[PDB]
Amino acid sequence: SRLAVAIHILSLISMDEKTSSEIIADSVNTNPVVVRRMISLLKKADILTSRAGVPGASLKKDPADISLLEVYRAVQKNPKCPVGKKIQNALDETFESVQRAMENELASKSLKDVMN
Amino acid sequence: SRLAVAIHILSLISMDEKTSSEIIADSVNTNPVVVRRMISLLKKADILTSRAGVPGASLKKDPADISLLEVYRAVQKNPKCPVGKKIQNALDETFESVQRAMENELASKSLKDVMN
Repeated sequence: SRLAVAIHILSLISMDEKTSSEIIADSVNTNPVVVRRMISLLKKADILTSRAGVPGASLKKDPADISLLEVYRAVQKNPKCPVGKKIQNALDETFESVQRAMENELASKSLKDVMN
Repeated sequence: SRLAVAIHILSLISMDEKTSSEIIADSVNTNPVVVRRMISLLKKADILTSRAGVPGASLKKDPADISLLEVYRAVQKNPKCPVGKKIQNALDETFESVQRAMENELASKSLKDVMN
């Protein structure tokens, strides 16, 4: 999951130590292209602000105001018979109920919530 | 997801028409190895009983007594720094909260619930 990697990244950025992306990948023990990518997305989602002429970036807001769900989206990625299709629709909506559930927890926790 | 495929399969079996696995794959428009596999698992999970000398199989219980979660399980499949690991643990448990959530909806619906 990219969520986890996005979380480690954000955690370290929490400390706000002008930590470069490289160091983060090292510290996170992950490829630094992934890290930079994750970081462009997070910024694209305005979760992270950057201040060129300064390595890395930093939280646009406070960790207590950053939901995991909020993080998720930012890094978020037969049959033919008529009967089959029908059922398909049933299925389709259920997966939306479970989906909303998944999504509802992620909105319950905060970045701060994990950092402890 | 194998859950969906497992659901289509169970739905048709609902009708209990001595439907062979082949026909099911046809009807479901999926490979018949997958179907048979899914069907061995479902039986292994005693969701489906079989009566050799009869194509296909059938529900061991009533559709209203078959939770999707119940179906799910049957077909259910760095860092080095000390800080990283810590966070890992935080993450680990959260994913268990979301997980339980996912799992809690699947237990709310029934096979019958989708068949309508």
